[PDB]
Amino acid sequence: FVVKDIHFEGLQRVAVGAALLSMPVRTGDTVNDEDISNTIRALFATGNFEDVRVLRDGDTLLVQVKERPTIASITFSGNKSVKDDMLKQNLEASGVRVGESLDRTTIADIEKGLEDFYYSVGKYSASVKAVVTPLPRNRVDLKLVFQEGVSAEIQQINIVGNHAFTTDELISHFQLRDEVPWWNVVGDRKYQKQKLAGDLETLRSYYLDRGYARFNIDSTQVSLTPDKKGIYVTVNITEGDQYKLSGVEVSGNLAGHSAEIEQLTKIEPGELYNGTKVTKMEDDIKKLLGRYGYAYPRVQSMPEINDADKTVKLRVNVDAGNRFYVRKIRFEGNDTSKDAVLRREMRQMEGAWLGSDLVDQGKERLNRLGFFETVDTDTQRVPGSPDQVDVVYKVKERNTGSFNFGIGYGTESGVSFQAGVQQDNWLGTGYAVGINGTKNDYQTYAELSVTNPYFTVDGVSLGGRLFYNDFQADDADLSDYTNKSYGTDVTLGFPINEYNSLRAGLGYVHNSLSNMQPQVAMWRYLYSMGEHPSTSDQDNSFKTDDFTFNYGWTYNKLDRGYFPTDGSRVNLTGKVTIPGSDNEYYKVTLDTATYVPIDDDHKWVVLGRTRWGYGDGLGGKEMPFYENFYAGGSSTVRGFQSNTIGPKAVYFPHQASNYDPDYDYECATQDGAKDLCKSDDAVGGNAMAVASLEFITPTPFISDKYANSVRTSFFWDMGTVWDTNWDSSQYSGYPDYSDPSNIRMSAGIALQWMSPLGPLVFSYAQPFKKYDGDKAEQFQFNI
Amino acid sequence: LFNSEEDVVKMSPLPTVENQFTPTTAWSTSVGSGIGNFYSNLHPALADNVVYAADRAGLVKALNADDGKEIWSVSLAEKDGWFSKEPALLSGGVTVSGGHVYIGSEKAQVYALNTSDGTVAWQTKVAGEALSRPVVSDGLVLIHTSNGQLQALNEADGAVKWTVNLDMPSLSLRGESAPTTAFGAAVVGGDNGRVSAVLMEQGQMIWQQRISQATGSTEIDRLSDVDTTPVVVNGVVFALAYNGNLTALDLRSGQIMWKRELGSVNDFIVDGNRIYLVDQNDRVMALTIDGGVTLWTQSDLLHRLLTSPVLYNGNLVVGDSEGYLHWINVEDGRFVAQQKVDSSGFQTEPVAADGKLLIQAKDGTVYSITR
Amino acid sequence: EVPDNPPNEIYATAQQKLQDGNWRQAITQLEALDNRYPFGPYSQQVQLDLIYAYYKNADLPLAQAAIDRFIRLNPTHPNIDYVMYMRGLTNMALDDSALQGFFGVDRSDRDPQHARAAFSDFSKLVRGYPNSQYTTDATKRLVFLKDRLAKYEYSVAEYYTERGAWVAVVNRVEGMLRDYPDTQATRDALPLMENAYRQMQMNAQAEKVAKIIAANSS
Amino acid sequence: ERVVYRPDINQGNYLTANDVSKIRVGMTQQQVAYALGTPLMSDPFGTNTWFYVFRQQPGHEGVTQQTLTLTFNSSGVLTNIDNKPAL
Amino acid sequence: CSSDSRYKRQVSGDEAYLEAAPLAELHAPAGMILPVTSGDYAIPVTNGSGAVGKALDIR
Repeated sequence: FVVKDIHFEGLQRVAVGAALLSMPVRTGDTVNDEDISNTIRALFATGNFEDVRVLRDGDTLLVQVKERPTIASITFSGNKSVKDDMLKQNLEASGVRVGESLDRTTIADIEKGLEDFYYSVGKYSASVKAVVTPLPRNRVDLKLVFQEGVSAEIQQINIVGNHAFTTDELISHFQLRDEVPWWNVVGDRKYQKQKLAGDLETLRSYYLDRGYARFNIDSTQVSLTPDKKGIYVTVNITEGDQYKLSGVEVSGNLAGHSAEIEQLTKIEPGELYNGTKVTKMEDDIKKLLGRYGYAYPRVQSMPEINDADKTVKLRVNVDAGNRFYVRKIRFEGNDTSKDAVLRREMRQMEGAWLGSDLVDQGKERLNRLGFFETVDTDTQRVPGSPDQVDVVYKVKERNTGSFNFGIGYGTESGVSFQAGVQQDNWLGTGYAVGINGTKNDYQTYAELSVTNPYFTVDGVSLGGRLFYNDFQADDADLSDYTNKSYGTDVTLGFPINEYNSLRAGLGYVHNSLSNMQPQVAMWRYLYSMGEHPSTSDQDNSFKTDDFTFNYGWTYNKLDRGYFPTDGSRVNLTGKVTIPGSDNEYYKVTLDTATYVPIDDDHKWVVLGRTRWGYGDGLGGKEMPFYENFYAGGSSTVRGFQSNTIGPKAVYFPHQASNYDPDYDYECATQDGAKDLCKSDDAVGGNAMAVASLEFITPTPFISDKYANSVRTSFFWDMGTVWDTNWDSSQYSGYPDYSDPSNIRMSAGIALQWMSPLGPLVFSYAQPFKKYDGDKAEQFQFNI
Repeated sequence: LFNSEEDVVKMSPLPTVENQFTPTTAWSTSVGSGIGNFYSNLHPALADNVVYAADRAGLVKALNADDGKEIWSVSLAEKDGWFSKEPALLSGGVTVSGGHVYIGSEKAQVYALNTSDGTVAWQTKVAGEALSRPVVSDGLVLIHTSNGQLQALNEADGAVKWTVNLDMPSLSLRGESAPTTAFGAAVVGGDNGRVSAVLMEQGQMIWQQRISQATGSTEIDRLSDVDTTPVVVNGVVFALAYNGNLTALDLRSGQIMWKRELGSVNDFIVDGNRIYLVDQNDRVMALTIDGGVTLWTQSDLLHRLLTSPVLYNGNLVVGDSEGYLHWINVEDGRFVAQQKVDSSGFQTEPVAADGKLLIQAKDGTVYSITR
Repeated sequence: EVPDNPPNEIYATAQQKLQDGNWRQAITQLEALDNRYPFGPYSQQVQLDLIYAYYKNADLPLAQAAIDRFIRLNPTHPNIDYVMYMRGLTNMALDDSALQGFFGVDRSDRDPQHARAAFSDFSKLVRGYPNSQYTTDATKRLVFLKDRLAKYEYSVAEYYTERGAWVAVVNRVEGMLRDYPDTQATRDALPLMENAYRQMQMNAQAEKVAKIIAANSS
Repeated sequence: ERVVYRPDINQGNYLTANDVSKIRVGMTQQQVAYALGTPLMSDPFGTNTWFYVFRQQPGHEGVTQQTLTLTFNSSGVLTNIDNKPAL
Repeated sequence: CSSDSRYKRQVSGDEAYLEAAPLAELHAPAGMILPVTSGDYAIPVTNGSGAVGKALDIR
């Protein structure tokens, strides 16, 4: 037989000639019946032809084909929290995907491959059925029933052969404490075989430090409890005996640092063997040789375990590299900010021997940078010299955009709103933009704030802040305390060290007031102003163009730009007045941020946030009441309304405010509340002492897609604001705050939420100790 | 509301509540917290009408086989160890031979409690827990452990004769692979899916025969750990592989007479020429001894988590882990009686002993049944 | 968006929504073209259109993925010069594409990561197709791109001139001269190395660079 | 000026006194490079002038530097061990 | 929805890159010879026949 025409009955990925070429008998080649069967298998060797029926019209071949190709979709059903793409990936481990050859044989290969995966999920009561659903002209949907019944659970690890400790104290020193003996309380358990893999060396490292160099885990028998749930394990171990580290005999290339390498391995001979200390002491040598330039130091300890006295003998084999490994360095991930911004954030320079932590401190400086999401590098050895490593600092930059909002219910009332947005160095410009402002009837506030933090080479933080508060506090007119405040604030930072950086600035505080509030602490500073404005009336205006000089300095040794976990930061900032001011005063403050990790996983770190402030006149004046300090609200003592903690002024017995809202906006005025009302809100202390005691807390029930910058954060908030300029005959039958014995107290949790608009903090705090004129807002809403 | 937070699997519990020979109790005397949540081979035994029963919480009784009153009582709650406390926790069943209640523990001890008081007349350790009830013969206590070790402990005073590893399972699985003495040879299964007869008197391999699959690269039973423990009625070793796959094979060579490598067999007894066997459907089926020729089967038992089919009061008796005792017709699979005497599910087999039907569930410890 | 029609109807609606410019819909035709029906006679032109329509949807690495698809589908094609352009044309827009340019913020001191890769492809054009319609603009890419790649590592060579790492000046300045001793930045990094030796008391080696300034800055 | 508190900058690629004594005028580049490795600066311009040049900034007044050039010929054989300190 | 998608045929909007930047060359003096372009920096110069700008058809 010799074929004159091959009949092609449906191929759909293999071409007409490409099928024909896979036929060992081509059109014109002679047909053998063995070639026909060879046409069957070799078109079965197409990997796309489900069935191949090679016949012939005498010789003229009739190759009737069924087709495997494109699986046009794959459907999952019963695809529970074990994700269907992972169920697709064991299906991809079955060689199956969308747009693929469907051999309809690998159905159970998907299934039993997933059922074996379902075993290694953590379940065993979990099955799966794959369903073929045909789509146009060869195509198929792969529907997939997943019959997942229930999961397995680790119940109790029976560690037999334990002759040094007890099993339960190991389980305590794997994870556990007690459960209500009128003492501490613990949690729950589930199965995974890698937790089994982890605790067995937590078993061994519990042996490796207490002696026990011939501790060995002999065997392990997981109980197949016949339920597919009960995971008990019968583990055979053997402590061998206690062992001692009885001597260090370090040898090899100690690179001329032999005493130092011996000093890291200064041990007690006969001390119970701590193999965990030994490998540490190897790493002590490695960073020693690393900081000595030897980027690749071999250090090989060897405990010659002397069972005859139940000791070990530490041979160490050390071998360092060469010094000048940091030949040059590279910088990647600087597509948005330049190299020299990231390049100046380093302590490791090229043309040097390796300081092993100079790479790391600069990476910690890059961790202290804040224009990042990741800090990484590629410290790659350029081959060709033992003085040759490229450190390719590849990092991921900032996630930008942040918003803050307040509402005055505009366009359903008077057009009233609070704005505010932060650009977080938009596009890595080295221009951090955060701009806010608000327009109500009460105020029409304007503000500007941006800086190039490095605008000149010495770290010129080119920050000019602007403000124009067209603030009136309008009830109907300029009757209750207008203040049109306007001007600028240009401030500059300069690094005095690598973790110490100074600050200095100037303020132009031009205020335009009218009909000020008919009260003591308002007029008392204005009595210190050289004015004597009307006690019983809001008819009193004020124009101050204050020329003020600002200053400060910061400490910065604390980890991360957007989720730190360890270290300390001090942030000095204050102000003072100069000639040309319309008032002579100072105002000094400081902020601190010190992180003490109780958990060494740093899921629980002490975060102490406290605020201090003091200010008075420079002689013959006061610090203004509008610069007197406050607390409450979103402050370090939250659970309050805003401006609750502080001194409480007294309205003079007042008449119309040049317009009194009738039995509204009460200032001891003519309509209501008259005859020496007391200003119940915190009008301000010229001194301040407040604190907030926060903690890192992990979120063990939250999808950690975003928890890298999400910090649930408990607190116990407490403090005072008090005026050292406070009167006490003016405030005789009124709140006196001349002393900081006004220690408020609240407690609760802060909920920092990483949005694409930045971290969003929210609080609930119940104030359980308060002082005069405090107000309480437990449902505390912050940004 | 609160119901909507959980997830389930399926069984079909108690078809055919039957009382045609209406079952009652012979007595009920519950030992304590018995067979437990471990892979357990502890089961009640009834000897001398002095019911040497034990739990896993230490307590070993001798109840009396009329009312279950304590003829003696002890506790294997040892007061020290590497769990800081050592109860009974028995990886072997109750073997009473002589003045010795031999029980193998998950404390790795095979005791031998003196049947007059229950005091440990000897105890000797085995390699970890046992896959096996103590099999006491030839001066030996035959234990096949979870480490696969056919061990031989001196049944009179306690002394290891030969600890011989034969068939440890593929992934250290569990299931009974108890060393049965047949033709002088210890015949062991193995939850590697195999079976082997081995000269018991030193632990010398007569043959080893892989029958069929175990867990590991061919994922099989953890709903019911299949006893590969061979019931060797005569020189055809009758056994199962660990995937349930039944076999009948030579005792001196392991040459297969016939084998069901189709076996979903959970429990299995050779009832004459009719091998009565609990499948994974928890159906009882009478295959032949010269084939898998179904002489009869059962549909009245279906998804029950059964025990082994035993005989008592003229009916095929089988309890289940739903705690329902059943009295099957010894022929074609029909109930005659059915009994819930359990406060539990009967994990252990109905011990049709002393003219009674002794049982002990995990917390439904010792009841005893007549009809 | 993705149709399950016959592919030439999908191809008819493909070349519509390309010339309609419906790249949200045009790609979903061309994807339904070559993925569902991987036997298109236009599946080179579809994958030509895919590199096009991905780039026309500004899907730059997906144009590059369709490039590598077209590298895999048609490595025998007259429009791999297209590919070698659209490779770098991705890697032009893959490298620096921020909105920061209107306000006077540089992006060439920013990394030339894919501008290196664009220089590769626009050289791989003018190597692999030194003749094509795409080869002239790629030659127009390269001599311009070497100067963009000048100003990054010049800002590195100036950085060690800032650092006082004067060995690392010379390792960067000659590192520029090992990279591009034809850009104006290399003439002007040349005094930094001339400074660098001079600060390291290698005034003679510095005055060697002064004669190098006497030649190379000319 | 009068600064008292500053960041401080080192720059290695030096040679120790051991490193000078390992090598000699007449020794090859390689016999130098077996004990010292490469310098982090040489002369591409001119011959093999291997610059192990240390620098350091210890403060406002004064500077720390060890400039050492290892001038090898066209054959790479050492012709100068130019020890030169700061200033 | 304000999110849209449309872009037609051209080389990228840097038409400065149709102009191939004037490179101020560096000839080494004698005895002071420096290395040359290495790495990616290799320009087989062919502005021999070929389209720039919009004329470069991509399809």
